Amino acid sequence: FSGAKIYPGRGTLFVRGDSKIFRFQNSKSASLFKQRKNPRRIAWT
Amino acid sequence: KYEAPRHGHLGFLPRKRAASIRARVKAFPKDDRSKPVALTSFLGYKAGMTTIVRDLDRPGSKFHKREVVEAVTVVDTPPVVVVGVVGYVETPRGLRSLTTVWAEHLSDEVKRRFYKNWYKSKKKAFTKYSAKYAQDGAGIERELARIKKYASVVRVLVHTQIRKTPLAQKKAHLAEIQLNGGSISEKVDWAREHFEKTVAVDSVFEQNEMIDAIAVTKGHGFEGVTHRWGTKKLPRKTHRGLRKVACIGAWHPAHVMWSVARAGQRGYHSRTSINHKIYRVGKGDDEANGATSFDRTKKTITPMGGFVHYGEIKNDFIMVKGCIPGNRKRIVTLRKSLYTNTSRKALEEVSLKWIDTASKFG
Amino acid sequence: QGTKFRISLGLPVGAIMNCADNSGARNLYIIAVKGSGSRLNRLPAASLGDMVMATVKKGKPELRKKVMPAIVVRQAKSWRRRDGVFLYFEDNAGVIANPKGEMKGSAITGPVGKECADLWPRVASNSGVVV
RNA sequence: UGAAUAGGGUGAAGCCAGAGGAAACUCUGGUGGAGGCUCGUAGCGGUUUGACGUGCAAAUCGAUCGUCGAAUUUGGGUAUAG
RNA sequence: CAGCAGGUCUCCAAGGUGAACAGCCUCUAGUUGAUAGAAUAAUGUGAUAAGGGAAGUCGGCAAAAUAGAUCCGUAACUUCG
RNA sequence: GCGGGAGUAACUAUGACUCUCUUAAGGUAGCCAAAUGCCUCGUCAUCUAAUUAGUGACGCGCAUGAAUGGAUUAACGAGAUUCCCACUGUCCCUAUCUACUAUCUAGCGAAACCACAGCCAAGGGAACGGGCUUGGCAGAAUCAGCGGGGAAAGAAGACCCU
RNA sequence: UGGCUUGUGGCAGUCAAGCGUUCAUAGCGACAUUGCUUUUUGAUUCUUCGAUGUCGGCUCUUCCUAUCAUACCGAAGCAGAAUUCGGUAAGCGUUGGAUUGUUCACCCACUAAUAGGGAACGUGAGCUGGGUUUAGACCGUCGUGAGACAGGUUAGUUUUACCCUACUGAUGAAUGUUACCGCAAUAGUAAUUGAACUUAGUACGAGAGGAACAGUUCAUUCGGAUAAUUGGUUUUUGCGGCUGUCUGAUCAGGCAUUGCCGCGAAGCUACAUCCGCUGGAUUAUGGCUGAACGCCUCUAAGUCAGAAUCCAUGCUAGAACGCGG
Repeated sequence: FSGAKIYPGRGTLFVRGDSKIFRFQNSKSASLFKQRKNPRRIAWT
Repeated sequence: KYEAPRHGHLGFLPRKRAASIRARVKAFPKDDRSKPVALTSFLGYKAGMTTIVRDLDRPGSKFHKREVVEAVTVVDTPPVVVVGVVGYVETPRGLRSLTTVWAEHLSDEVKRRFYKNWYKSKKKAFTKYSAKYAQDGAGIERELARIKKYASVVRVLVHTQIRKTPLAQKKAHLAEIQLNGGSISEKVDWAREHFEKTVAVDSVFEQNEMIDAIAVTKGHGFEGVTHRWGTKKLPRKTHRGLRKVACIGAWHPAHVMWSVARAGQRGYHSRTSINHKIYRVGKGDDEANGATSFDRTKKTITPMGGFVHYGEIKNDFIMVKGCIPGNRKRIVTLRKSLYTNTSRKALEEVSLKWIDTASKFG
Repeated sequence: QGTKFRISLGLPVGAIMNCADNSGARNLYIIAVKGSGSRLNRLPAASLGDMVMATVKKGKPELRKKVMPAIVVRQAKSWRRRDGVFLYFEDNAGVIANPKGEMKGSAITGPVGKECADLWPRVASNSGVVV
């Protein structure tokens, strides 16, 4: 989920749709893709 | 008297517990008939892994010299201390010595160990830690030991130095270790300069050989037939026979042999894994890890934090691409490889491109 | 041929999978694989960039029925690339092909893989969105 | 011959009103009565599955399933014996 | 027969939440049985999960989809109940 | 209770109709390959990666037929098949965590229950021997495990005849 | 049921006249038989009633090769290559679905391709109980009938703790003692195939076609190793929502309805990660010098080249193997 820093040779990409490129970053942030927690409340993301 | 196919490895019989915490190996890897003096094995502690982002060894690949993600056990190798270089020769009976050549000063963790002070077990007699034994007269007669003609492989009884690795105990871990070299004469001559106190790590392990990964594995449970061998379940999965099995014997004859699919100890021997190819040797601090993702868990080399259940590494390590038995805390014994398969990729160092560092957790 | 990848399990016999090219069935099928070998209970797992065989279970009679073997395009399983970049898609979908690997329709729609087009240069001709 | 079914949904037949129809059909509301109408508890029946069988009852126990104003269930007294 | 996981007529009817007498939960009011501690294998007894979607087994057995209130919209044909 | 043999229409191919024998005298309306069919993967269409079910007929009825009845024909079910939509730990594919016990301990205290004995390969043989012939092999103090034999827990076998 | 024979018969040697272009044996084979053998398919009451419980499949415990495929060789009435046939030799690999209770019967999609025989077919105190020994009821067919049938249909008991042994793990004790570990006189073990880069557009040919042989890499699959860039679980410790009641009330806090229900990381693991072929002894076969035997030729003197398996390397271990200071 979160707006962290992806490495050149690390980082899982989900392309669900017409190649809608998402990615995980943090472990805690991958979790907020089940629950759908929006970046309104959670500020650091 | 039928057969069903070989689910699981047969010849780990008997499945005996490896009582001693360090692994043993009777059939040692035979001489480096190239390097004039070496050891056969060494010493390590199992710590944790990193993802080495490097490039391939095999140079003709379809995706040659791309980015390659790889496993690596970064095991800590403090050098071992000699008590005495035992001069095993022959007699007309067998493999019998004549004298050892002692070291003068041992380590500190020789205090508590040299004994067998444990309950329901034998002692030793009062062969405690060293006074000042045979080394002065003994050092010259190991030259005369090869003049016998009745002469064998000369070896050396060693002990560890512990706290240096983050484990805090000061009762040393013992083993004898064989000296290798050019000939029988050379593994005596150059080993006279080894018994001084401590040996070298780099004598046995040259960078980019292979290293066979023997150690002591975990004892899983009293594992039944499903996990220990490799039987299924029945898809009806009712009554008595869920995680059971069928045949153990046979009608004609009633007496079978040691193949049978029963329950008992899994893992936990001094089990040998084959030619894990040595990546690099790094002395101090070089590589790091700690990346905030799920991959595999709970062994992190210098992140923000440390390793869990080990302590943070500030020593001298050897990097084996692959693995080595045990889990956290467990002390391992890295044996070298006698049959080195691929050509030695030494001289220059192997690539480290970049590696992550953050938390491992959230 | 080597995929150079990680080819994962979990595409057994059956396969309700969508029509990846513009032939346009509904439910396809996957029968025997290319180079089979399993056990009873144990289902033959297909993969992506392959050339597994196929009929078509349900749909409409211009695209339904009677074999022409396929090649699967997408799976939602995450697979380890050697260069450390994982990629899972969306929907399962097979291109109904011909027995040495080329599409029956005019082009593939939806995402496709890199390595699927590395294997077959014939399927690489009229690809979809290369991810 | 004595005792027991709370709760909750519909409603022909009879009878009246209102718009509409040559007249009858149609068509809008109220009043009202006969249910194996009908529904959920009491009373009451037994489809599937697991554990028991040297154990709690000489066919047992757990999870699971049916009916109920009708050909309704049940107690007591009394009579019928190869 | 039993100091046995049992048979056994039959009386009375508070608060707030949910039709009632489901459930929910406290009163008036009552009580944990004729042996016990610590670790908590294999194996028999409970739940979770990637990807697939029936492909498995005598056996959709097992297990999944869905659910209320209120409004819209809806199929053959009758012994016309 | 409700028939046989023989002859017969352009042309492949068939018997309307006719004769003859036999008996008390030889069947209508309507339907068919059955809870009944030897013959039969019969014969044809559609479906199916193969598909004999689904569903379309063929005629080649071993042996259909009106009152302990054919036939019209709506409602109802812990009763019986298939196609079709979404889908499913049953399986692929197994892993992980949890409740309770096993391990281990105290107390009091069962159960039907009593062959000298307890290796295997070859050989003879009351006929498939750890037990008998030769040869190879086989030590004891002890506990946790697991379903192959001996053939357990048991009743004078279920077949089978008096 | 076991024994016996091989009846009923299978296979081969093979009498070898025929017939295939000529032409006993490329091939096809009248007419049949001899030895072997125990498979089609049964002759026999020899040996058995204080049990002699069935079929197809799941799961796990062997040995042989009457040989499908992998190593090694030779020949044709075979142009390379497609096609056709025979010998050395048992270490390993030997698919997925549909018709049908069902292997048989019978069809399809691939794939490098999908063998033969025995062993109480491991085989109901591991497992299903569809196939498989009684008891509701009906039809056809037969008999005066109660009812029957070498014909079909509908429902209809898998109990429990292994005495001794096989047997898989863990401890305790024997030539002073002995923490600690190396010999290898010995015991257990591991195993396979395809595609692609590329060889090569070369050999050879009418035309379609396209061989010897290298270097290089990797994908199915198995075991052991497996805890980082993957995928998930994590009742431990934190985070979201709903109902009732108590603690005097409000309030602040609790029990309780599975972890109430809604969402992560300790601790573990795969749907996953890493790794894997030395010397010695010899066979078919071909030669080498030279016989038996004036010539000749692999053997009698003499002397060499030579196969997955064989056999050892690689790892575990009561001198009879954990050595022994």
